[PDB]
Amino acid sequence: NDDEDRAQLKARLWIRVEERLQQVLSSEDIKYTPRFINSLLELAYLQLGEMGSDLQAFARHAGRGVVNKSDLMLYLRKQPDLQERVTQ
Amino acid sequence: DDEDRAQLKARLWIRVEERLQQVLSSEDIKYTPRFINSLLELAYLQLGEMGSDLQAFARHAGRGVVNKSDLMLYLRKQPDLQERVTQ
Amino acid sequence: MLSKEALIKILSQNEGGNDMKIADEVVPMIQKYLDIFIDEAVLRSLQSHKDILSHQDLERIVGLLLMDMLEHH
Amino acid sequence: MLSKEALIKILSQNEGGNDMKIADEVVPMIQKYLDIFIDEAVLRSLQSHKDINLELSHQDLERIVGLLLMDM
Repeated sequence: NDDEDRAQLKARLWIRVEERLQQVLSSEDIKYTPRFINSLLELAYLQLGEMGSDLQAFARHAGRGVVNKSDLMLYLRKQPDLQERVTQ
Repeated sequence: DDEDRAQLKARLWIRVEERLQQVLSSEDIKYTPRFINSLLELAYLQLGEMGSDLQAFARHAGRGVVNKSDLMLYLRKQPDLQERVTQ
Repeated sequence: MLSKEALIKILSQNEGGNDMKIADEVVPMIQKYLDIFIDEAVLRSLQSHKDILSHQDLERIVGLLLMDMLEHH
Repeated sequence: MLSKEALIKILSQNEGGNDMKIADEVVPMIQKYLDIFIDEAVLRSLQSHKDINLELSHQDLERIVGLLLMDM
């Protein structure tokens, strides 16, 4: 029941990654392999896990059971650029 | 306030030197002046990064005072250090 | 864009039982972080082959992406 | 061991008018962290100098500290 969830997650993530490749590229007919996108998908999945772990620890730190903007802002405290772009 | 950096580093060197001579079994192996300088700056800057994080974590929790949970959060990914630092 | 409840499950991948909860406000922000992260990964990958897209392209730029991203400056 | 006075001032280097406030039981935890930090730096620097190759520099430490820079 949980293996099916994981697989559909990685599948839907894979679709967003595809939608991102095609836009960002093009304008410059470019090559990319099924192994490249697969690796990117995996990396984006883990990266999301890493961040989620942090946000959860940050919400908990303040005694909340729900992740805040302030949690995201804290996670991105050393990244004023991401802080700006991610806002709207 | 570059004058404060020099005054505080001099203090830092006292313990740094103690530790250099310590695990050295009191004078056995040489250190260059560059190595001493680098270690000092590294110690001084890391303490500054951590303090800054400790303060942000305390403020995130709506406190004005840094407490144990802040340090533990800072050390979240190093369970061994968390223990060592309390023992 | 992507989903809203799928992000929750991916963000929670490392935690035990019940999924984490996220403010409606923060969902679009994580969505943007994701897109940026993918965009950065591709452009850096593409700049790596143009200098010097394979499994190797991504691998060459990966260490720096993570330092620069989720993290610092 | 690094006096509580210095430590608080060093931890506060990057901000504020007045220094940060730290609970009493946390100060000796940071003092110990500091002892560990410099002990790791040195002992790793020593080990690096042995792997590649009595006298340590710029370079034994540089080699041991990660992709952190804090300068350039």
